[PDB]
Amino acid sequence: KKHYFIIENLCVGCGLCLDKCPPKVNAIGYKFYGDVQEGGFRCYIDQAACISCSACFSGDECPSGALIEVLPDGEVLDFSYTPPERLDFDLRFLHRFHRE
Amino acid sequence: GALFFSVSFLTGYIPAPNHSAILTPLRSFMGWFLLIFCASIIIMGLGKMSSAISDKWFLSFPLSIFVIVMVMFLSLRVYWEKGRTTTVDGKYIRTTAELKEFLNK
Amino acid sequence: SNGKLIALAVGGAVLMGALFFSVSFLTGYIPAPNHSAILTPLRSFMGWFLLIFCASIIIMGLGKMSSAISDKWFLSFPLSIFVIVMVMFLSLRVYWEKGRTTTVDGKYIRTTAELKEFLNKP
Amino acid sequence: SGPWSGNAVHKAEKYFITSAKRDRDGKLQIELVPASGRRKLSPTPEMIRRLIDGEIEIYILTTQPDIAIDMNKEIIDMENRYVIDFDKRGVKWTMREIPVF
Amino acid sequence: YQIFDTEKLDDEQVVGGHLALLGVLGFIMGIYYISGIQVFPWGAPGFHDNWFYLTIKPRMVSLGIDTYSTKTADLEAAGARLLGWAAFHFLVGSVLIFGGWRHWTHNLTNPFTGRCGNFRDFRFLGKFGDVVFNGTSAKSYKEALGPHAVYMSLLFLGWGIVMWAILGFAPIPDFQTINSETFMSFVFAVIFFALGIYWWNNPPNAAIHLNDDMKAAFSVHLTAIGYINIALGCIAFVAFQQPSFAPYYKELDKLVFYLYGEPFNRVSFNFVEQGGKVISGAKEFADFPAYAILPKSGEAFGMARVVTNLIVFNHIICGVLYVFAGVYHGGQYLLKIQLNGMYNQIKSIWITKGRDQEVQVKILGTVMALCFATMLSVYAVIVWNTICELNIFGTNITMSFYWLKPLPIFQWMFADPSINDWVMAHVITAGSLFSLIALVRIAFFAHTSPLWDDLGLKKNSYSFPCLGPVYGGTCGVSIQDQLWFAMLWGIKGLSAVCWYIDGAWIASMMYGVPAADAKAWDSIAHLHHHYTSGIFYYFWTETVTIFSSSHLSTILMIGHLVWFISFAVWFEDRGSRLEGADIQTRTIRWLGKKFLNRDVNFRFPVLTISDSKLAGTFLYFGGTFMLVFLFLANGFYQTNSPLPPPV
Amino acid sequence: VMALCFATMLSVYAVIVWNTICELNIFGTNITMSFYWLKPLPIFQWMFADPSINDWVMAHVITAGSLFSLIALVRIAFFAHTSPLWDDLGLKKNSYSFPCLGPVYGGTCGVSIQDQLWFAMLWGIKGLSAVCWYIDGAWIASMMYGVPAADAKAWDSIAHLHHHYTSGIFYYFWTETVTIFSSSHLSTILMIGHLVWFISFAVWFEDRGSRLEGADIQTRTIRWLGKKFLNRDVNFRFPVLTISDSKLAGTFLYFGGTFMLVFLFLANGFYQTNSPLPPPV
Amino acid sequence: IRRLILAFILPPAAVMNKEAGTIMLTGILTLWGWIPGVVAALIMISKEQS
Ligand code: BCL
Ligand code: BCL
Ligand code: BCL
Ligand code: BCL
Ligand code: BCL
Ligand code: G2O
Ligand code: G2O
Ligand SMILES: CCCCCCCCCCCC(=O)OC[C@H]1O[C@H](OC(C)(C)CCC\C(C)=C/C=C/C(C)=C/C=C/C(C)=C/C=C/C=C(C)/C=C/C=C(C)/C=C/c2c(C)ccc(C)c2C)[C@H](O)[C@@H](O)[C@@H]1O
Ligand code: SF4
Ligand code: SF4
Ligand SMILES: [Ca+2]
Repeated sequence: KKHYFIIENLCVGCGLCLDKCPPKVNAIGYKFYGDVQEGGFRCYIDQAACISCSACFSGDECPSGALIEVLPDGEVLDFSYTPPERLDFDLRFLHRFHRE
Repeated sequence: GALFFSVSFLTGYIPAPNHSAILTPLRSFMGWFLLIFCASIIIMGLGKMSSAISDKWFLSFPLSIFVIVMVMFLSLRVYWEKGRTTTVDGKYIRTTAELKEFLNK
Repeated sequence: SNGKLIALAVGGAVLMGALFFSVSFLTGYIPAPNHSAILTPLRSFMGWFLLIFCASIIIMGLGKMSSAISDKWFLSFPLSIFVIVMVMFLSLRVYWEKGRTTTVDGKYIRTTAELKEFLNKP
Repeated sequence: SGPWSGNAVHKAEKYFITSAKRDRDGKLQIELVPASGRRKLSPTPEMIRRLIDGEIEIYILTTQPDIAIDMNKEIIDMENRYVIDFDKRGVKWTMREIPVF
Repeated sequence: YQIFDTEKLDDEQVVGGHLALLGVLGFIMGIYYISGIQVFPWGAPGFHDNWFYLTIKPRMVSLGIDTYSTKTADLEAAGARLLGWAAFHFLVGSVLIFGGWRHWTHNLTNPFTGRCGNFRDFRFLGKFGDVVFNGTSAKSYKEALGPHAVYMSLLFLGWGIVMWAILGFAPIPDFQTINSETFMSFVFAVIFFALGIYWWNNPPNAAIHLNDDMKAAFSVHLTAIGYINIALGCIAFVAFQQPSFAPYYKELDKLVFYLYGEPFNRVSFNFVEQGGKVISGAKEFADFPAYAILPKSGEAFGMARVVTNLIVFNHIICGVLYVFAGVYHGGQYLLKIQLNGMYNQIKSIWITKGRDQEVQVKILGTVMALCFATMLSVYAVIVWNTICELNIFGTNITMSFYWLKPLPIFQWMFADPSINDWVMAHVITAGSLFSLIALVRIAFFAHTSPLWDDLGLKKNSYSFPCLGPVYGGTCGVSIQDQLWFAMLWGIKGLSAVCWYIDGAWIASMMYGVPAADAKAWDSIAHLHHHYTSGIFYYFWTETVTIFSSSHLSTILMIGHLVWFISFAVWFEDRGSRLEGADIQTRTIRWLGKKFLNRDVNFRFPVLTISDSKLAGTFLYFGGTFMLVFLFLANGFYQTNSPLPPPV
Repeated sequence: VMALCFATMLSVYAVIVWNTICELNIFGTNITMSFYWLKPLPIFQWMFADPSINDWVMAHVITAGSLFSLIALVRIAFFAHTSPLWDDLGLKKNSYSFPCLGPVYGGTCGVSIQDQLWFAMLWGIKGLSAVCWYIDGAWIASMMYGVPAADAKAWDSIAHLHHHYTSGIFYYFWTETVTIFSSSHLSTILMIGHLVWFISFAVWFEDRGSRLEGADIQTRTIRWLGKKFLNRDVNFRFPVLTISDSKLAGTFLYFGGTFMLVFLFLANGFYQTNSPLPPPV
Repeated sequence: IRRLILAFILPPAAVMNKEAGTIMLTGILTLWGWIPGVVAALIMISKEQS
């Protein structure tokens, strides 16, 4: 179903998702490579322990986008809702407000 | 508790005049324990406040602040300090010229 | 090209000096009992810059000290401080405080008894 | 104005290669989906143009029904770095949940 | 600390909360008025002087409610007047709190008729709303601006009537008396009436607000009102020092103020409080009853400038805090609209024009470059002046920036133009720039920063203490953390304000020091006013009098404790505290069980880094400014007699 | 260690604050409510000259500070790799200098050996300053002994002190700076030490992320300005100290800046006269 | 001629053509070193447009 995962490539090991995991579940854990300041520490979801409660992902807490949700049909969601894509331009008026 | 008064029995100290050698350590430890109790009450009561403060009060809490500050000033006047220093004779000094006059006295 | 970096830095310092001089003329102030109004603003600007420059070069040199420090500095680091400290002490004797500060006569006030006898001149 | 459109962490909109099936035997079953998760697209030539231009960023998850290894063009001289075509590059997101407790 | 969030409350709830707070504040005003009663209406001696009433005594005597007259007669009358006005404030505050409860509970049913009016649709005051509004603001704050302007016009009009009749100050044009405040009260009515009508007929538009904007409008208006407070502080400083205000602020110096906590007539140890009490022992100063609060002349205390400084710094601190809070809450709104995606959909300059990250970077870089330049200039000037006055490196005061007065075109702002005023202006600009670095970071880098958009990270939670040691450390990167840093940076501009208004010589750290040429500034710079000692020696001189007061000494100790307690939470110690608190829990458990069979099942709580930063900044600010209160409440202690040359 | 430290610290600090309150006569408490009767016992009096509450507070403050720093030293000794909490939370300390783990479990700042050393130094600043103020002749039993307010200047009379101590804790700064300001070099040390000490806050405070995010802006501003009005020049990155290096530098600055000035306390003078003042009747 | 005089009274109004950052900088310049410094800013930028 939900089957929330973490992209180890992008995790920064902040742990903002770990605190949301229910205390007994504790599926999310810390994996250390070395030299914490160099980014060795990372986040992993033990899929066996996960109970698809959505607390980790629905929190909107992942800064890197590593925390993803694979929908039952299958689609990776990096966020609960990404902002719409826009074609932007600076509206500078001609005469009155912001000329040129 | 009653350790400090035994300390006072030891640690030979010349008691200050007109103060009992027993009650002076009693007063000292009394104030010590009063400070400890006041700190404990402050910490635990503010913990309970943070745990219990919610949208349900919305005015009884400001009204509690109002009543406590009102009684602060009320105790300032009634119990702590009485009258604007008046004078042993009774005259009040309210100008700098009168204060200078009494300085000349 | 770092020539433009130094050009901009020296131009900025020169412009600071010129601005200080110009505003010193603008700001109406009695110069001093003796000192002039042409040199005093420049003395203040010299202090200003020398301070900023000394702090900047100290920061930069200590950063490069931390960058270049190695085991090969075994004798380079300690002895250097030694010499600088030595120089400092010598600079105290020959430049800053030239003597022991005896009286004008040269009586070498060196005990509290004679200090008491001295401070109470008749 | 570009960091505030879409997810702010991906300068180029990211497209995970979610589903691919060998049964259709054409590999058109490769079904790219953006991180937003609202368009089950396909690897069309326009998507190829976007990928080469750098506008998009196609990615692959490790924990999934296998997309196509050596069946969708693969470079294995180094660690595998799957490519739709040699000029393309599908950077595989690595996902170590099973190897670690 | 988020229970009364804007989202949690609707417009009627906010109306009711503000109304109930106005009532509470009216009760506080009555309390202060009663605290100001030196002699009771019944004859007996009254309350001593409190800063809470010495702050408003000038204004009260301006309105005739209080009197600077010193006889028991007419001071009894002033006390009766203060009691009457305090009772009026009490009852009106009761009514305001009743209305606030009704609005907060939405039970806007008339107790007499029972008709339940609608916040959305309501005729104002009856027929007046029909004449003017023709029907209420169906919705929208924009349609509410005009009605609020009309309400403020009616407030101005009512104050004009009250001062004309109740307080007996007729409307007279001349601006040297309270009478003009009546005149202008009517003027600003018509203005804030007419404009209101205009804004009712032609509403204004800033579409960022009006939509889901209790926080957004609150932020903008809080920043605006913070600048209003800063302007009010400057105006108060200028005006209260003008001759027209001397009858109400300079005449404080002629009075003697018995303030709580001031020196009390001491008594020997062998003292018995019976009858005359003379036989047992001797009181410190005779002619005053034992333990009585001794008189303090306003001339020495400088109560004119003390009260002026207290009011001015109150408004300045409140305004700076309000600016910082407005930028913070606006940053919270910005982050919300960035997360939900409305940021790109806003079509107003206040959001669109800084949409580009390039312009945000350029803005913050310009602010940072100006801050570096101005801070370096002022600090070089100050340290060089210190090097000169202390004669360090062989220097002397002649090399200091005594020549660097503000230009003749800018000396109007300053009574005695010297290098002190130059350093004041430039230090204020530099502190403003410093705090603006953090404020601009909140404004722009609320959801993503150029480092973070390069580093592939986004700021979501608006309170997250960090993202960890990734990239060498991500401490204090939320907008809340930037607000805390902005407050800790504005501490310094606010200090500069305090030290300037209390008479300090902030151009050098060691003015008035008994060393080298520190006491020569008055001769070389040709100063008229003898500024209070310099930045480092100002502590000493002001503590000469802080230490002489038991109450001010208590404040000193308490604020210092509060300040240094802040490091336990601000320092990078949270993990150490958590580990130690686990050890504390285990210690309590086993020690208690061995000492007492009862089990504990309780844990010592450790603040999160977010709460740690919150409490740490609160404590830092609290200690710092509870002590600035000592600086401003010791006395002005700046005399108009320059010190001769040291030699 | 924690319990002994809590007991000693709470008792001695309560003694100090109570003596301060009685000094100031705050809450109406005259000086006789103070612990003028707390003196070193006739068994341990020989360790001190003029035994009084100052000596008792000295001994207990030193014990409390030693046990305080010993909390961190013992944490270094034992909880170098695994702590009971870090074991329960299933985490390992793989380095002596690792700053933290992250915003996990509410924060994990300063859990390493190096950070515990820094906290040990910061805590032992108190014991060392107590030593300095005892040796230069201060009244550490109260905050404002010798203050010209209330009954404080009656201490010598109430405690029968044979020597006049320079001042209480808070008043010690003032009375011992009367002579620092009279000296130019000591004033330079004062200013420089305070500069160093408060600059320690830039790194010790939880602000590394802010400084990093701002150094990015500094780099970009340098490039843009060096390209715009300076012509055709762009390079250089503004470095920012890591949290480990930030903590190290902050501890160095803190310790030096506080002990750049303790030297001033000890180098301005003993100033502990042996003529006790009369009562302030 | 309107732009330069409006600039000498209202420099940021003159640089209104320029980017919002430049307009804010010119406003700050009015605030600090009013006229001389900010008049310098406006003349530099306007002459640069020329
Ligand atoms: C400190 C620096 C900033 C500041 C920083 C923050 C931060 C940080 C936060 C808020 C939050 C809020 N702020 Mg703010 N804000 C400032 C100024 C203001 C002002 C103003 C005076 O004009 C207002 C109206 C607000 C309004 C608000 C709300 C929109 C919101 C929720 C508050 C509430 O429910 O808290 C409930 C608690 C309160 C009532 C305040 C605490 C005071 C107590 C209850 C007062 C009475 C007791 C006693 C007298 C004093 C306290 C100490 C005693 C020992 C008990 N801020 C100051 C100047 N603000 C929070 C929010 O959720 O943001 C979305 C939040 O996280
Ligand atoms: C002077 C004009 C100021 C202003 C001054 C204040 C002050 C001051 C306060 C508020 C408060 C509130 N303000 Mg406001 N407010 C302004 C404009 C706005 C606007 C708007 C423009 O539409 C909005 C939406 C708000 C929003 C709000 C709410 C968050 C809150 C009222 C709800 C209520 O009382 O909860 C029900 C809550 C209660 C009645 C409990 C109150 C408890 C105590 C008595 C007060 C708590 C806060 C603190 C002690 C006050 C500190 C002031 C400092 C001394 C600087 N403000 C401007 C910027 N506003 C209050 C609030 O709750 O702050 C957190 C508050 O105290
Ligand atoms: C101090 C009193 C409080 C207060 C307390 C009450 C009480 C109590 C009641 C209401 C009722 C109502 N309030 Mg109210 N309310 C206040 C301010 C407001 C404001 C505002 C202008 O910001 C709004 C939007 C409202 C909204 C509303 C309406 C929905 C409703 C009246 C319907 C209507 O046709 O009435 C026409 C008149 C109104 C719109 C009232 C406007 C507010 C005036 C100032 C109330 C004054 C009451 C006071 C005792 C008399 C003094 C009059 C002197 C001339 C000063 N109130 C004032 C400041 N409100 C009333 C009700 O339900 O009416 C059917 C009601 O009984
Ligand atoms: C000027 C009158 C008001 C004001 C009214 C508003 C309004 C209205 C809005 C904001 C909003 C915001 N305000 Mg404001 N605000 C003021 C003071 C400030 C100060 C400050 C310390 O001076 C700061 C840091 C902020 C910060 C902020 C942000 C939280 C937010 C914009 C984010 C963004 O993306 O901007 C993008 C960046 C910019 C648009 C940069 C350019 C600035 C604009 C074009 C106007 C000012 C410059 C002007 C032309 C200068 C030259 C002439 C001089 C006037 C002499 N305000 C004063 C008190 N503010 C918005 C928000 O969302 O509120 C919650 C909002 O709706
Ligand atoms: C209730 C009484 C007071 C007190 C009264 C005194 C007095 C008075 C003196 C000391 C002395 C000492 N106390 Mg003690 N002491 C208190 C609390 C403590 C605590 C603590 C658990 O917090 C500790 C660790 C200490 C430790 C110490 C040393 C600092 C000092 C050196 C000799 C020694 O210990 O001799 C005794 C040593 C032991 C019995 C074993 C080790 C220490 C034990 C754990 C605690 C000793 C205090 C004990 C309660 C004293 C009993 C004597 C009373 C006068 C009846 N005290 C309490 C608050 N203590 C002496 C000192 O040097 O004075 C300058 C001294 O004369
Ligand atoms: C008055 C000031 C201080 C204390 C009081 C104190 C007390 C204390 N601290 Mg602290 N601290 C600083 C100030 C004070 N820290 C500073 C300025 C820094 C910046 C570096 C700092 C830093 C760290 C780190 C990094 C760690 C700790 C801990 C830790 C404790 C847990 C157990 C213990 O140590 O008990 C030993 C400590 C005692 C029980 C102290 C005895 C009470 C006192 C006599 C009186 C209390 C007065 C009161 C605070 C005033 C108002 C109260 C009321 C009226 C509202 C613990 C009770 C840590 C632990 O949990 O591990 C042991 C940990 O890891 N810290
Ligand atoms: C004298 C003491 C201080 C500075 C000097 C300074 C300088 C500075 N700081 Mg600081 N700081 C504190 C003290 C000082 N912080 C404290 C006590 C706290 C505890 C809360 C604190 C905290 C934060 C946070 C949280 C952040 C920052 C930043 C940030 C800057 C980058 C941007 C800027 O301000 O440029 C504007 C340029 C200036 C500020 C530099 C002009 C120098 C002047 C002439 C004083 C010279 C000082 C000394 C004489 C140098 C020795 C030379 C020789 C003897 C070896 C930046 C230059 C941050 C940024 O990068 O954000 C954009 C950020 O996020 N901080
Ligand atoms: C505390 C002293 C400052 C030191 C602060 C350090 C600066 C950052 C240093 C990096 C910090 C760091 O982290 O790393 C250190 C790293 O160092 C090294 O790398 C280098 C890049 C080579 C260092 C050299 C940098 C530079 C050349 C030196 C510094 C830059 C300089 C030149 C600073 C000074 C600039 C100036 C003087 C600023 C001020 C200039 C602007 C002013 C005054 C405005 C005037 C206003 C005008 C227009 C008119 C005014 C007016 C008005 C308004 C109205 C009316 C009237 C009448 C008037 C006159 C190693 O390689 C690495 O190993 C090591 O790590
Ligand atoms: S969905 Fe729930 S149980 Fe599963 S990893 Fe996320 S928070 Fe833990
Ligand atoms: S030191 Fe503390 S605040 Fe900084 S990144 Fe580590 S856990 Fe977060
Ligand atoms: Ca000494």
